[PDB]
Amino acid sequence: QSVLTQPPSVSAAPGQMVTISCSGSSSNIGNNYVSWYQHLPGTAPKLLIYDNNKRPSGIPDRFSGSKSGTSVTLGITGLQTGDEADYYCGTWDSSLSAVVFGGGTKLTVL
Amino acid sequence: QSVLTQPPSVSAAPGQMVTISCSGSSSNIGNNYVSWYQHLPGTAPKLLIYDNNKRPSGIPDRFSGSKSGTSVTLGITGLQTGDEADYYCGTWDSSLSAVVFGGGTKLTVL
Amino acid sequence: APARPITNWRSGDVVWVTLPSAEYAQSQSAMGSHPAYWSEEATIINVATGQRAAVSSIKWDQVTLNGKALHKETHSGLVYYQLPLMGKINFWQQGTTKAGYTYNYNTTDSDSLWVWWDGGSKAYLYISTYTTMLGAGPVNITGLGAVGPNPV
Amino acid sequence: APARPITNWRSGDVVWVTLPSAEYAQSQSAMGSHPAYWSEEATIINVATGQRAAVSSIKWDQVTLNGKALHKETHSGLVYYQLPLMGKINFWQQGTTKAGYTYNYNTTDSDSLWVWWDGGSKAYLYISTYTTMLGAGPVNITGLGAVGPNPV
Amino acid sequence: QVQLVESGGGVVQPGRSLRLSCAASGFTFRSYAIHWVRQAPGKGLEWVALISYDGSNGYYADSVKGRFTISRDNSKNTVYLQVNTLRAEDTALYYCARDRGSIVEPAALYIDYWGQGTLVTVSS
Amino acid sequence: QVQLVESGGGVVQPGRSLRLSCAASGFTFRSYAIHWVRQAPGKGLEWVALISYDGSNGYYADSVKGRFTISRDNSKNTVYLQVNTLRAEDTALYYCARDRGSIVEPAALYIDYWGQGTLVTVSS
Repeated sequence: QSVLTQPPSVSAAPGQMVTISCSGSSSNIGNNYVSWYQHLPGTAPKLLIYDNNKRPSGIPDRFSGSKSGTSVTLGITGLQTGDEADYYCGTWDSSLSAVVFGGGTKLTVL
Repeated sequence: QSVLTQPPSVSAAPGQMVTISCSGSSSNIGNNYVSWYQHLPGTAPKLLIYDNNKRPSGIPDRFSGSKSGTSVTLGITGLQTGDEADYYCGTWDSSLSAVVFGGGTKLTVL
Repeated sequence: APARPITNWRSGDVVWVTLPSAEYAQSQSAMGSHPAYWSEEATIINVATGQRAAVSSIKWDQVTLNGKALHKETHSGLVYYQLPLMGKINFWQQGTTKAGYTYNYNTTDSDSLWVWWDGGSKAYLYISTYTTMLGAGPVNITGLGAVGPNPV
Repeated sequence: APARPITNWRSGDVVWVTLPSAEYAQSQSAMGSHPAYWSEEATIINVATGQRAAVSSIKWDQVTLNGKALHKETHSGLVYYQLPLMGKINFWQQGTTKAGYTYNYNTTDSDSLWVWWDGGSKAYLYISTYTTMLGAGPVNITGLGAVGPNPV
Repeated sequence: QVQLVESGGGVVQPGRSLRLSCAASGFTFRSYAIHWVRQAPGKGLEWVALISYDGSNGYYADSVKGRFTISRDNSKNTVYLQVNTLRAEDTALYYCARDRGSIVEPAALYIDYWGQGTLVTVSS
Repeated sequence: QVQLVESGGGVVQPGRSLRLSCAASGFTFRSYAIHWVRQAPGKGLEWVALISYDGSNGYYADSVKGRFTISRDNSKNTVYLQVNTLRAEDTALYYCARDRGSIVEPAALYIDYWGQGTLVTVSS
């Protein structure tokens, strides 16, 4: 029910490519910047994409993100079993004056 | 009753100096620029001071103006019989969204 | 011995603009009918190489940016020329701490230098401006900018 | 053969800043607790004479403006230095049209360059900003300004 | 000969309307904002109305609001000042003048040239 | 060891209030804006609150407004999250994290490091 909508889940074979969409209005993703968060189970969530196109130090280069209009998309190259977690968007809603996070997408491998 | 207040009249001997005060709030004379006008009887009023410190081409150098805070003052050097007219302030009132002119000061020589 | 002519411009070059007795225009068609400051006897200076010339004394049919002609917006029958800049054009009253802010002060869009040319010896310098914060003119105005990319 | 040292600054000189991996600061006490962009490996360039040096490699106790030391605001025990400018400091994201606007974008007050110095080899370049319109960092940022008068 | 002349004066029955035509010659109409200004007998100046360069925005005064209307016809190079229900206080020499200033918060007015004025003499 | 730890979890009777203390070590407190974030079991992330660097600004979420309160004590380098009248929906692992971003119209968030989280288990 979040402002930023995400697919519930996605899957692919090991070593393959997945992409997670993330939409929103201009007040949050059209005007403000967005970020992505990985939540591996049993540990604290991490920052892998910031500024809609950049990654913090230590995040593997296989992760990427890009914004097209009032929508952003996560990109993961070379799927691995270890990189199976929950991914969320993150941005500020100027109209709502609050931080809105992504609904949630679960990476799986089969 | 104008927002920009002025002395009703002033006088001096020929060749002397006079000054006409002009007050106002920040909304008109503190924020916006003010200007001065000379109305010789029987003719159209003229522009002698603009931008609070400058004169249009053809206006004699004896006229001067300067803004001190939310107030401006006209300065006349070398009073003459010919330079006897009505002098008015002129500025924009941002709060009032209208052009407010000076109340009016009448130069005389005696 | 001669340096690069002011007719040649490259992206990232610093341009230095003086607008003696500059006045205020309610709207400039080159900037999409927006306020601007214009002067008749303006002077343009390139800071990096030091070259300078009066705007009315240079022919805009020959000026080039990165080896390409400037984008010309023939608006209302008047031929203008575009010198793009990376970022906003910074201008201020000459000899004073008083400073001017362009029309797109809140936005991210960069600014540009527009010039009207008659093809003879009359050129008008146009700089982006929001209001009469420096005066309705004639008031001396000095500006500064850095050249941007060619139009796409 | 050597040109004017970058430690010497005169009013009207054009300064050219580069702020590699610049980040965003919520408030800078040198700018009266206002947002600023700061970089660790920043570089300062004087456009007029072409002199340039990394900000962290400048001994700010020696820099002079018009033969006078810079006004130092010792705020919260941290010594800063002031390089004033005529007008607003124009800064933009490096290599792109992404352009930034300072905090005092609505006023006629001019801007300034602030640098924090430890006295060793760590200096931080601070440029006035309003928000994260170029990003929260680390984001490359390029700037430009023209030096102003000595503090009074 | 740069001129900005005003027509449409004369003795007027109270409570009636007039169109104060303002013909412009010697300068480009669309580059200027035309003001309307009156001086009552035995009184000083009073600013009345204002129109933009293209007529997009029309500005009035507090004492003239409702009873006055500004209009622009750039094709004919003439600005129109529609007075309505003239009172006993507006029997004034309506000057008209051109301005190249601004209106935003730091506004600077340059009302350069003022016409000779038209005399509205509303009376019996 | 830069850490931002959270204390004040445990089983809580419904309709009661707790103070989620957040001790910060390894970094300057006054240079960061601390967030509060919870993940309900079998659900995703939800941003809760936000405080400025000097405690001047306190930002809440729509679902937590009225029932939640943010506070800052820069002397102790600890940010305080005062929960009030815990419901059945906030039985979540309250993470806390620091942010060095902005809030104005083009805001960019950098919620760099997230704590391990405190588990509020309001139940009988």
